[PDB]
Amino acid sequence: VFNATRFASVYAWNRKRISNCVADYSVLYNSASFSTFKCYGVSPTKLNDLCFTNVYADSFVIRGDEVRQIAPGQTGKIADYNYKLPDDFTGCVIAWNSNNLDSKVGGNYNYRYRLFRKSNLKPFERDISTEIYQAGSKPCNGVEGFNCYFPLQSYGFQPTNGVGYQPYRVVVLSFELLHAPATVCGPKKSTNLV
Amino acid sequence: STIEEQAKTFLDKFNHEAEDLFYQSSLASWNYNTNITEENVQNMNNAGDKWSAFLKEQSTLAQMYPLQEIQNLTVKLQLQALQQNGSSVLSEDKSKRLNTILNTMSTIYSTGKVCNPDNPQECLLLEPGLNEIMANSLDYNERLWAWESWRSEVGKQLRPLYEEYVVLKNEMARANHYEDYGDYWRGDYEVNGVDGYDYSRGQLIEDVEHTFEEIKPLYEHLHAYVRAKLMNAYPSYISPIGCLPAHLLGDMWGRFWTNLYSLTVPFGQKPNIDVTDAMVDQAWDAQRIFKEAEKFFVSVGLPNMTQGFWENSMLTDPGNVQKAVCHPTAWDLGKGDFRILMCTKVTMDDFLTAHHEMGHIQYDMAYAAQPFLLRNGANEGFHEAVGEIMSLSAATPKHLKSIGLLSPDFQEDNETEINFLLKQALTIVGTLPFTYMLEKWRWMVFKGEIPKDQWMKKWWEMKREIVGVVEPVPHDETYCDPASLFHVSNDYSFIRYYTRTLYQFQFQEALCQAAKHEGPLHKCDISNSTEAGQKLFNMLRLGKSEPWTLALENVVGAKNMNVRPLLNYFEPLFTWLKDQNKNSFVGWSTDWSPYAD
Repeated sequence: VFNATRFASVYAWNRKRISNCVADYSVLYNSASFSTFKCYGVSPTKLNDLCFTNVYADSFVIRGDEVRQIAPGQTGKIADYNYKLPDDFTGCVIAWNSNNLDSKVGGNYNYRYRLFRKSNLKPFERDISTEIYQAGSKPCNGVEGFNCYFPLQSYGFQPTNGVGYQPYRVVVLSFELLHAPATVCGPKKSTNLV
Repeated sequence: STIEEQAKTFLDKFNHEAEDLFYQSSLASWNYNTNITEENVQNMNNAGDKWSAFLKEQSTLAQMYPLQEIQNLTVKLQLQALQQNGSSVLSEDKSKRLNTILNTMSTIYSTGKVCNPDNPQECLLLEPGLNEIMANSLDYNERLWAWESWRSEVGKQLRPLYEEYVVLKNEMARANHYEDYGDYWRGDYEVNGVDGYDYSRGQLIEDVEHTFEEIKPLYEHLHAYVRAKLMNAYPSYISPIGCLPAHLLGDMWGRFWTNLYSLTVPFGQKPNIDVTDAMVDQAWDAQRIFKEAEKFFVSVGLPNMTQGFWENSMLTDPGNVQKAVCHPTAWDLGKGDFRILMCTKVTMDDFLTAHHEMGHIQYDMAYAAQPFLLRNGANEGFHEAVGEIMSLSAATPKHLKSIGLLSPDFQEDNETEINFLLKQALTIVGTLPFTYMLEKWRWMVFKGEIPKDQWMKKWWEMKREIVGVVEPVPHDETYCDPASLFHVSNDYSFIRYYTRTLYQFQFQEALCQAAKHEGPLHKCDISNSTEAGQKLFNMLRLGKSEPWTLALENVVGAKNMNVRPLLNYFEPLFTWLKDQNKNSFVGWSTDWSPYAD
């Protein structure tokens, strides 16, 4: 998910489940192959000492300025209408600038996102509908216009984009401590046999 | 639910689409100026035509949102840019005729030429030849021929073309609820719907009129000095009490006295500041000049430039096969991408010009976070005025001494200061009443108070009264002098120079106070004053989301143009010009002409 060949859109964010394995979390921290890395509640180097029930990786690409919206208690076009996190988000977020990989002359139109929605999303909710955002009482008849707007739009990921507009491969790591027994934990140290 | 969502959603839709479409035209223009080719100019025009068509179609929904009961200024300013029809109000025949007139006037002006009576085979074009005749050549005959024949060859032919330009434009303006195309230009500073910061269109005519008489005490003292100095060069044509001839001003249009410095040197035996040899001695290049220029912008406290800024910038002309436009131009390619085009050389002339272009980028990069329709300047003055204040501080010897270009042993006194200060007044003081003169004349032509037959008649009247200039040969009703100007023929507004000039000293005095500089402003230097850049960036970031008067109230202490900091900059100059006119006459006498007998 950190180095996937192709990523999903923001409003159509994909998810990958992690369980039944050993997960070394200190690798990415010491890799220095990222643009931003911040964990909520737990330090990134302490995660190897914790075991969890289920861990998901929500992958998508955004602009640089939109990275501030992915956090607990934020709001905006992406936080509200595309991908929302709960106020109790105790996960982690990794970002990596992919302008040399995902950017395209004319803009990568395959990565799109929602600008308007009739209602705000829930935590970890996904909506890939094409319903026209209706502002007035008149019907849109499936076409934008006066008080009607097509909510989905494409990104301008061009090579000449700045820090705030270039593409950034982002992955959100949500942890879950349920009543069920654990399924994934960090690696334990070892030494020679005396 | 409410109607406001239609405007918020429409502008957001436009701000998303127009942002990418405009940068395609802006980036296409970058490619042309970097490589002048038939393929680049074609895509440049196609991209501009593409974004132009998008602006017209988007005006449909923009007009369906009445702003009568709307208080949100952000929604009002953005829609008003699209609600205006502009040239689309008239039929295609009237609009096509306007472009045909402007295309013809630009060709007649650009391809204008004057040739000597004694050498019909040897003569020059408008550029670069005739510019040097008024600027460099000191011959009374060459300067007179270049002025008079230019008015007959180019001025007369542009008279009938300027009539259709004024008539067709007034129909376009009047359809958009204006009095005339003069009022259309004055609407750039228009403000409404904001208490304590509103601004009417007619206020600009009162401001330039009030500030003009405030400039007269300084201009009248310099005019007698320039007349007294030129009288010694041309005593058989210039009276000590009369007016200055129009062909001895220093250019083909009578706007700047910058070229008359050689004839008006205050102290021809004193030195001046020049770090051209200093830069060559220290092995400076075009890159180091821009890098060392960036050191000044961070020292004052403004943001730094990115890596792609310098790596993708132009510093010279890449060969003749791919010749680029060497003119200084600050570009905003978009998506956080900014660049500058300049063929920089190792000299003090390009040292200050680099700071001027970098000052422009500080303007655009500040309000880059605003919406696309509001990602522009509040008015014409704020755009170019902010660029001059940064280059003026760098020209101060205090900064050059700090960086290490000008040696610390360079002695400074009131004498050497007057040479630099008086030379500037030839550009500032010798141009301010001329812009007020020309725009007042044009504004009267658009309104229609001056008949078309009285253009040259009233133009000669305004010249003797306002500026105190007289033609070398009398002109009849068939001539039209201001029509031969670049800005007039190419449909531009020249009043921005008057507003930019006064706004330059307004912002300078505000930042000099931020730097705690005491005394006249010509010795001011904001280098290594972090608070100065912070005070500026608070004004640059506003863009055009707030009133331009509010930018002045919180920075320069006023709401309109003012002449107070003009005297502060030229404070010791007024005493100098007060002395030199003890053997001359302050002001001018309109009864004298060079062709008098």
